Formats: sequence, structure tokens, C-alpha cells
Amino acid sequence: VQLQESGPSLVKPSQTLSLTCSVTGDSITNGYWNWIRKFPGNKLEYMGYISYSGSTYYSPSLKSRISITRDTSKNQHYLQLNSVTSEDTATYYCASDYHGSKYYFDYWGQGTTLTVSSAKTTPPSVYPLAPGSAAQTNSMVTLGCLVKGYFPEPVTVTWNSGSLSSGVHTFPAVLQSDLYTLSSSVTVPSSTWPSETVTCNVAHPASSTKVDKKIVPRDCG
Amino acid sequence: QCVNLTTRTQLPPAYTNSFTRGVYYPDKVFRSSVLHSTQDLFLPFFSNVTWFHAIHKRFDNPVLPFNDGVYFASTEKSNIIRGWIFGTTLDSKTQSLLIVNNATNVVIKVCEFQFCNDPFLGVYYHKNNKSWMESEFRVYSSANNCTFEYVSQPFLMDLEGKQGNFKNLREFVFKNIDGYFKIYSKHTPINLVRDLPQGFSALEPLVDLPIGINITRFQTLLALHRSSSGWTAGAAAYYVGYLQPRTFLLKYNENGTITDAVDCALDPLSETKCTLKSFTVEKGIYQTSNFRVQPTESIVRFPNITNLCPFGEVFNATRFASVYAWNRKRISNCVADYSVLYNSASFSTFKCYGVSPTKLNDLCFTNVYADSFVIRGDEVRQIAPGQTGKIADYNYKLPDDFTGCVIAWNSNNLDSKVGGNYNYLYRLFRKSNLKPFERDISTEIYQAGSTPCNGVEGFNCYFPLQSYGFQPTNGVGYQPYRVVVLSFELLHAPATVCGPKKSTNLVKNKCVNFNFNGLTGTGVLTESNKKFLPFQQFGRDIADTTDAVRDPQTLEILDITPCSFGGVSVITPGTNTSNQVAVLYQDVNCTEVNVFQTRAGCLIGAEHVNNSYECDIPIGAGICASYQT
Amino acid sequence: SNNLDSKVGGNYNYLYRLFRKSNLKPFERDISTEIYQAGSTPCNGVEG
Amino acid sequence: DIVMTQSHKFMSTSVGHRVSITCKASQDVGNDVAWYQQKPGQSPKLLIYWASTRHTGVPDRFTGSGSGTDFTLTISNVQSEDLADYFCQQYNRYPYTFGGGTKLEIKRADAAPTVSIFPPSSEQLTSGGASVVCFLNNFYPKDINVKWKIDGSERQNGVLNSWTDQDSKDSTYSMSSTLTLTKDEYERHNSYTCEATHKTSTSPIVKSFNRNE
Repeated sequence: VQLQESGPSLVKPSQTLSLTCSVTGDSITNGYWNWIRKFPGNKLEYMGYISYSGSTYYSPSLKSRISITRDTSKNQHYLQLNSVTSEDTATYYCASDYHGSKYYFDYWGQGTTLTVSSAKTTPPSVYPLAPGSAAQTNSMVTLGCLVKGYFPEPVTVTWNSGSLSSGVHTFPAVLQSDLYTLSSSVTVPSSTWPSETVTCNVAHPASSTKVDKKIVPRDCG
Repeated sequence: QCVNLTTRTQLPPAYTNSFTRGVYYPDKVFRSSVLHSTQDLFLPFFSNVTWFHAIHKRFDNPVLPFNDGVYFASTEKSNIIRGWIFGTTLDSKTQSLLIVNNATNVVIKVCEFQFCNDPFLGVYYHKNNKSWMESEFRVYSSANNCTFEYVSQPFLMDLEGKQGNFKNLREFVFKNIDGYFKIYSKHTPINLVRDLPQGFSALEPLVDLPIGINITRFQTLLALHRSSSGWTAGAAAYYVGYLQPRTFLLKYNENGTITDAVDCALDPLSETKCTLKSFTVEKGIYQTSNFRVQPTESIVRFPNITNLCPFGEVFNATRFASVYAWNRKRISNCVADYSVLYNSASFSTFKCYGVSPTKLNDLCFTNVYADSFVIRGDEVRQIAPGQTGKIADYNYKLPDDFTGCVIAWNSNNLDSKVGGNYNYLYRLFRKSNLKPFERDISTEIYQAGSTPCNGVEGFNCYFPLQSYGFQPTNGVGYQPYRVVVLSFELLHAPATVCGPKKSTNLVKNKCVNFNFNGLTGTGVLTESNKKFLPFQQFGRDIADTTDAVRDPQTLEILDITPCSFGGVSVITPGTNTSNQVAVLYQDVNCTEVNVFQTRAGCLIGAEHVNNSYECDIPIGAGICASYQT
Repeated sequence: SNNLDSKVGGNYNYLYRLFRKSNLKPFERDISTEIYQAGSTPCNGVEG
Repeated sequence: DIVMTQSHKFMSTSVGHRVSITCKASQDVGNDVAWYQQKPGQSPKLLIYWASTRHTGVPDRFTGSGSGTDFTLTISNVQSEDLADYFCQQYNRYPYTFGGGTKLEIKRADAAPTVSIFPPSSEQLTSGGASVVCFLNNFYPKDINVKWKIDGSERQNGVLNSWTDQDSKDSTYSMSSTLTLTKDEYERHNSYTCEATHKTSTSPIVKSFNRNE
């Protein structure tokens, strides 16, 4: 049975959270649907679950600020987490724990990262990173792709629509007081740049912003 | 400080024998023409000492311990030994002692010195105009928190480089007991080329340094001479010997100079002199000490593999009680092995609180109470102190200091049928909170309002014993878990199921240490042929000596034989002719201990001669020894 | 020592030692302020 | 509550060695011990169920044992594809409290990184921004010092450092040092220099550029 997570990635504090753990391939017949979050810093905590009988119980850290509903028609279930705080910013997952043919199994999905903050939505501004004209010559030329001023996390940054995968070093994001900052690097030979077309594709599904910045040698000497 | 020498060649520290070194004055008592026995840390004779020198490929400065006490003995010809570093961890975090000498004043300072990588001192520019003047100061980096400083009188020491034989002999005693460092010294000219001199010299103390600190490791500084990493050294020798709490016999002359010292833990000839307190050994057998075989290990024989606890009727039962009318079962007077309950691979819930399950083996409890009840899957986590829910506030509340366990198993094929299981009940409404170890079996109708209910349902009158729901169309984890909670506490009653050390250990025909129910001792368990009574447990001799026992849970007939013990008699003639001895142990055998069998023991050291001569020194049973050709 | 060490609002400047694994040795000062573990659970840094 | 305590948070394991991942929990869990395998950028998967049988699709190089509260996850034949995070868990009851995690580290020979400092583009200076990024790739170990030298002065405010995980192809590391500054600060300085201090060389890699071009 395939799993897929969906929902808004920006939840304001002291409001109602909404998610959708899509279950495709097999209907809810036997098994549970847990909820595991991932805090930044390799710390994990449990949230809750729901069954197909009508009995719901959650973690003792959350007394009554969490409710999970069910819907057997569209094979989907929502997650309502009321009165969220700044510590609830985590990557939410849904899984299932049920045995099969007298053997234990564990299925997982993809997961999405939800950012709980009071900041405003800012569209990203992609700026190119070109080397200097008096740099040292080398057979392998390093390029860059700078994304600064985007909210919220995460974003999808590729290289030449996924066709350029060799030498791609994905860098994580940092957190300043207002926005985020994403960086990336690639390794192309001297016969490729600037002879061929190198353009990093930056896509932001939260703000519907897609900026394709062509790597051009600006400015010249 | 940071620059280290690169001329270090790794050589193995071979063993070296010492003859009579390690003799000094024990205290401030001056004696003459007497023989007094002292008890202090001395160097044992014919022990194992180190082998290190200071040459221009072998340049070694090892790290030696100090908790047992060390002895210093060095033969010098050009004053190579400068000082030592008395520290604890060889770092700038603890308090250390640094005693060096730049041939002008004895620098004794008690500060917090910075331990460098490799301290070294030398003389520069040996080509022309040497003048024996030193300028390099690479012993330490800084010195703070100084509490004591000692400056000696200025003098002039000749540090010239002599060739040939040694001309100086400087020995030191480095020991520290109860925060009082004692330093001894002795200087005398000798004649020596390579080996260790077999001389005799008493060391006199110079000063007293009550540092009051702990010293664990130490090093030794060396002088360097070469005609900043390729510098070489000269030629010297120094030996380190570990001290032991032995006993010496200092022979004083008419002037008070120590002329002889005898270590009592070296040879059986010394055992005669340290007992009678006289070096002149006369004719006759003299008893010195008592031989005793030390035991190997401690063996306790309390439990066995039988007489287990009745856990079959508890874990493999059919039906249980509810959460409000649960039954309390007491388990005692047996032995419960916790290793077969962990690897059963059939318990879906095995939790324990309070203490670790690997730590309760060496821990004895007195009360075991199994609390079995049937709950759902959403009520197992509520069995915890300081929690709320439908169990901790309504049905069963744990105390604060609860150190019990939670044992349950799967009931997928036991309490799951098609149609619904309405067997067990649970209370839903209650006015007040609960108490630890409280059972509520009342079926009183809960009055939610002001009007009475009169035992029947009506306006604000609901049935408190709500029914459970067990259907095959429910979840997997909602099956009824047969939760059995164990209780443990400490009272005035003694322990029953603890286990002394283990199950069983059987080592025969050896001197082992047993442990019985009412008596302890050390003996050998040997075979026997008697027929004891089956209800007996022990047995005594005439004058109350345990010699034959019986295992309480194993029908065996074994006796208790004492180990090989007895006195030590040294057979030796007078010291005016020779010093050969004959080792004779009393009440021993020639198996457990030039071997001759005697009636008093095993005589090892004397040969068997069929020729009968005159009796000189008595041994026993008509056997005599004589020092003849 | 009430009129020499105590002040207004309470005195909360100095510290002392409360917990230890074993007993102290006679004539030895304990100035070790390092964080040591109790059993087999290491901490290695901040409190908690 | 169930406290899941591991041995260490960060360990090191070379290729061919045997690493014993121990998770000494304070409370006994029985035999319901499972372990995760979380790649950087993916979801954790099931590795060992019921502490005696491997999962379908997992090779035979992953073994597991333990007695009492002292479990041992013996990882034999540690290759580059086995570099993941491990979490001792239990399917006994809710909540599923997980451990801290143990990350391995493959040891190899030390090498020099590739330092390349790039000038800011002309499109960023139009809006009024300036960010000098000092790229550092293929360095070892993770502990490194990246400082900025602007006209002989060290700058602390405005430095954004973000390190990556260990790569599963060459066992190297990557990071990025972005110097966030204003537009007026860019016109008052000339030389920007970032250095990378390595343990195999006393002199760091000096990479600079001139604004006159």
C-alpha cells in the first residue's frame, strides 16, 4: 500500500492545523495509522494515531489539543492540531504497523515539512554566482546558485531540470531573524561552462514562484 | 618546550638484579651495637629493577608509578642527573612538585608548574670556551600559585666530563606516606665499569619536605652534551627499584654505622634470623613461620535447579478477573529464574519500573504480589505514578515508590470471538480520587444529580459497571491484554526468593571457600563412604569442628577435609662454615606443595643417603641431617 | 555567624557538595567540580 | 514514559570494522526491539523485527542480539551504502518514544579542500544586497575553521555556515560560508579573503580577489 502526505506547509500559531495522509493502493481493513514528527536536531517524538473502530488516544504531553477524524469514503484522514506553538515545527509523517503472513512489516511514505512561525510570505529572489575574471584556471569549474529571501521551508532546487546530477552538492538552509537562506554548488568542466547552458531551476510550491536564473559570466573584466 | 629530540632509539628495558641496595635509616633513632627490627617501605633484595642509561642512541625517559614507592640508585661521573618531576597527572590541572638544580642552589619550589613535552638541560658550544656555564632553561614554562620555596646555600659543583670509570655514587629514596615526603641521600666514591656494584651504604636524610600532595607518576631529567633537536648526551647510569613493605635487620657497630641488612622475605635462612632476632644461628631445628594454602574462589551452594515457583498456573491460565475485582496472589518459598522469563518469545508486553532487571540479581526483596487484571490497549500506559485517565483516578492507582514490573502477553486466539465479548466490566464514574493498593468491588449506582436512583436507572442515574467492547472488526492493539503487575516492597520479613550469587558451582579436590547456612570456612570437599541420615544438614567433631555436611536439596555424602597447613621449620647449620639450608614444611604432602618423604611432611632440599652417620641436627621420626662431605 | 555572613534578602552566593558515590578519604580536599555520571548513563556536558 | 538511551550520539566506523550499536534503555522492553535505517533526505525503514529475523530485502550482513537491557546491534561488513541513522524503538505501547540516534563516520586519508570565493553578481547590487559566498568542498574531518579577512580585520556578524552530512560515494564533507553585508559596506572595502585551516598544512588556503578586475 502506497502512502502520500499532503497539506499546507505554513500553519500560524494558536490556530487549527490541517493535513491529509493519502492512502492509495489498499483500503483501511486491518492496521493503524500513526503520526511521527521529526524535530530539527535529531530528536523524535510521537503525536497520535487513529483506528477503524472509533477509539482515539494520543500522547500524554497533549491533553486535549489534538483531534483526528476519519473518512472511509475517500480513504483519507485529517489531522487537527489546535493551539500550536513554536516548538511544534517539525516534519510530519504517517505510517502503519501491521503484521503479514505471520511476519512483522512496516510501511512508510514521503513526508512533508511544516513550518510554524509568525513571519510573512516572501517570494524568493534568485541571484547568480559567477567567478572572477582573474581567478585561477582549472579543469573543473565550480558554479553556484544562491536563493535568499524565501518563506516557508522547504523548496526544490534542481540543476537543468534534473538532467545535471553529477557533482551536485545540496547545502542545507540556515535561519536568520527574518527569512531563510539556501545555497547550492555544482561541478562542471572547463569545456562545459560557459560553452553550454547551465541554469539552476528554483521552484517554490508554497508561493507559486518559479525563477530560472541562467548562469552568465557577469560582469566581465 | 615544544621542540623534542629526534635521536630516541627504542630499546627493550631488560631485567637487572640487585644485591644489597635499598638500605637507609628508618627514623630519627641513633643505635649502636644492637639489633632492632623496623617496619617501613624498603627495597627487597634480589628483586627486579630497571635498566636505563643516558648515552649519546638510547635516550629514554619513561613514566614510572609511585603508589608502591620507588628507590633511586645512580652511578655518575659527570653529574648528569639534575632533578625529577613529582606530579600526579603531568598536566597544569593539579598541584605538582619540581625539584631541579642548576649547580648553584637547590631549587625546591611548590607551585603549579606547566608540564612540557620533553624537558632537557645542556651546555652550549662545546667547541671552544666552554667554561661550564649553562643558559638553556627548558624545564618548565610557568609557575603560579606558589606556597613554598626553599633556597639552599650557594656553592660550586664540578660538572667536568670524565672518561673511564665512575667516580660518584648518588642514591635517593623517593617515598610519600600520609603527606610527608622523605628524601635520603648518600655519596661515596666507588670503582665501576659496566655492571651494578654489590656494595653496602646507608642513606642519610638531608631535608624534610611536608608537601601534603599525592604523587602518582614521575620522570627523570638528564644532561645533554654535544660538540635544537639533534643534541646528544654523555655517559651515565641510573636504576629504579620498586619499594615493598618489608622488614630489615640493621646491624649496628660500636660507632653506629649500618653494616648489614637482612630482608626476611628473600630466603628461608632469613626466616630464622628474623624470628630469633640474632644473626648467629646455633645448632637445632627452629620454627619460623606457618605455611597456609590460600583459597581459590568463593562458592555458595544454597539453590538448585528444582523447586521452582508456580508460574504455570499464572501465565498459562484460561480466565482472569476484572480490573475492579482482581485477585492478589502471593508467591514465596521458591526460586524464580528471571532468564527463562525474558527469552520466552511469547510476551507482547514485558515492562519493569523502578530498578533495572539486570540489577535485581544482587538485591533481595521480601514480598512478591502478582496483580492480574484484564484491560484494553488504551489503558496499559495508565499504570504509572502521577498520571490521570480512566484507571488511575477510577479503578487502580499506583503509589509513588513503585518498583514493580508489568508482564502481559497476546490474546489474539484466547479472548477474541465473533459477536462481541461482554465478560469484563469497568467503573466509569467516581466522585473522589483513589488510594494506593485499594480495591473497589461495590456495585452502587452513581448518583449524578440530587434525586436518588434507588438501584435502578433513570434521570441522571447511569450504570457504573460499563461493559467492554471486543469485536473482530476492531484494531489489532485493542485486544484484551492480560496484564499481570508484580508488586515489590521492603518490610521486617526476611527475603525468600533472592539467590546468593548464582545457581550452582562444583569444584572438587581443591582448597576452596564454601558458604553454608550457619557456618563458614575453608576446606577441601573429598569423597566418603558413610551413610548419613537424610534429614541431617551438618555435622561436628568431638570438640565442635565441622567435618561432614549434606546438601539440602541434593542427596550426596561428602566430608570436609582441611587444607594443607602447618609450621615452617628451617634446617640449617651454623654460619661459621656455610649458609646452605633445607626447606622443611610440616603437615604437608609432596604433591600439593631432590624430594624426600618424611613423617613430618615433605622435605625438599636434602638428598637421600643410604649410609647411616651420626645425628647432628634433628628432623623427626629418627631422621637427622648433617653438613658433611 | 548571623551578623557576619547573612545579609538582607538571603545569602545565595556560595555552594557545597551534597551527592557522592563513595565516602571521602581522611585528610583530602575535594575541589573537583566536574560533572560525573551516576551509573551507566552518560551526560557529557550540560545539566539534565 | 519509556526512556530510550543509546551509547553515543556520534561515532566513527571504518570500512571492514565491526561496530556494536548499543542502546541501554532504563526500562526493560522485552524482545520488541526494532531499528531504523534513515538515509539523509529519505524516510526511515524497518531493519530488524523481533530481534531474530531479518526483513525481506535486507542482506545477511545485518545481525542483532542482546540480553536484558543491554542490546547490541552488530553491523558486519560496513560499506558506504550502510551509512545511516539508527533508532532503537518498540512496538509495545504508545507513545513511541525514540532515541537520539547514532551517526557513523568513515575514516580515510586527509586531503586538501577546494576553496573558491566568488564575487557578487551585478544583479544583486541593483536591489541593494551583497553576499560573498566561500565554497568549501571535499574536506576532512568535519571540524574546520572558516574565518574572513576583510582588509586585515576579522568579521563575526553576518557569517552563515551550513555543513552537510557525510557523502556515500567518497566519504567527504561539504559546507558553505555566506558573508551577509550591506551595499554601502561593499563600496568601502577592497579585499575579501576566506581561509581554510587544515591539519596537514601549517599555512591555510589563501583565496582572494580584487574588485577592480
